[PDB]
Amino acid sequence: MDVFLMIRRHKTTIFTDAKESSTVFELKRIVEGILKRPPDEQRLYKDDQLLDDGKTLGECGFTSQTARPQAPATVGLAFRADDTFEALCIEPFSSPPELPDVMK
Amino acid sequence: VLRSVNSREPSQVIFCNRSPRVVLPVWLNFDGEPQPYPTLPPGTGRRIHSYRGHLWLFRDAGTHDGLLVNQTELFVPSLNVDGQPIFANITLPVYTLKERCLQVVRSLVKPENYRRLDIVRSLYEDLEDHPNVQKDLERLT
Amino acid sequence: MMYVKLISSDGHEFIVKREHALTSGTIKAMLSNEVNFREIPSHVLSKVCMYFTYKVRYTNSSTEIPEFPIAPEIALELLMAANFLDC
Ligand SMILES: CC(=O)N[C@@H](C)C(=O)N1C[C@H](O)C[C@H]1C(=O)NCc1ccc(-c2scnc2C)cc1
Repeated sequence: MDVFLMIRRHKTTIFTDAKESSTVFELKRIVEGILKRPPDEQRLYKDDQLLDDGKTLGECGFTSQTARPQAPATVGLAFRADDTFEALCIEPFSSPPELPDVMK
Repeated sequence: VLRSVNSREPSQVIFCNRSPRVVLPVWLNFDGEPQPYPTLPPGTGRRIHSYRGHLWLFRDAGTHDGLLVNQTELFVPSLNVDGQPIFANITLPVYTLKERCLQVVRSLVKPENYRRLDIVRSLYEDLEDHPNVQKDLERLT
Repeated sequence: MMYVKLISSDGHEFIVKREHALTSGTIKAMLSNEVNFREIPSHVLSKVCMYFTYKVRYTNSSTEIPEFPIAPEIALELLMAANFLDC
């Protein structure tokens, strides 16, 4: 079963899919192909939780019914600058304006 | 041009609403005119009596947004084989993002205030040109 | 796979498949690997990128199609974006 993901780090936001049966490490390989950083320099998160390389996305809560195309699930990403890992930072999206008078 | 064939060969049908909208079945009668039928709530079905060669199409009851029936615009009852009804699956189309954005904007603003919105005059004309059954029958024809 | 970068007014960088972004004729022209949008904020452009995924998933499928959701707060800005993008 396909799961649909937003992988997020600072202002970067990848949109991709993976199988529910695929691993966290396999998703890191996908990030490697796009952002040119290998799995060892990567750290994937679900909310505040670090994920383990050998665990499937399904085991980490990404199911085909929560991680939908129209409303995909977020996966935090953090890089290693040489020595140690940076803190997980996801820049929030912009604020919408106030609902105009006519839309209330 | 688009009219039901007056065959008088009965055809039993299941209108099955696999959409989140309240569905309004529209029969195109023998002189071309759209006749409305009772509404189907979302996820409900009705076993109905129609005839072969009759023409139906399906709309959102509240906004007249177009729905599909068996992947297409129009549904025609075929011959019942095995004494068994023909299945008529009413579903959403994959609307364009633009038309979907129009639907939501239409559902939040009343017709009077479309001109007050801060958008191009091309979009007032798209907003006011709401889905309509006579419009679509002229296209198909 | 082949990816492209779509950049919002506020500097957010959305990386999506090239197939998905070519849905929009405007983006295809803007390419023919990154495309900066001066007028589309990130809260709008993420819904656009969600719509691409949605549209590629459910086009040519007899599975029940769900309603593509749009919050009331972002409907005007998304309308204006789709009208520009033609998707
Ligand atoms: C002689 C002839 O064919 N007369 C037409 C008016 C007729 O009887 N029709 C046209 C269509 O083929 C359907 C049929 C008809 O009206 N059947 C009765 C009917 C009643 C309600 C319903 C519906 S539609 C949604 N819910 C219901 C209960 C469907 C069919």
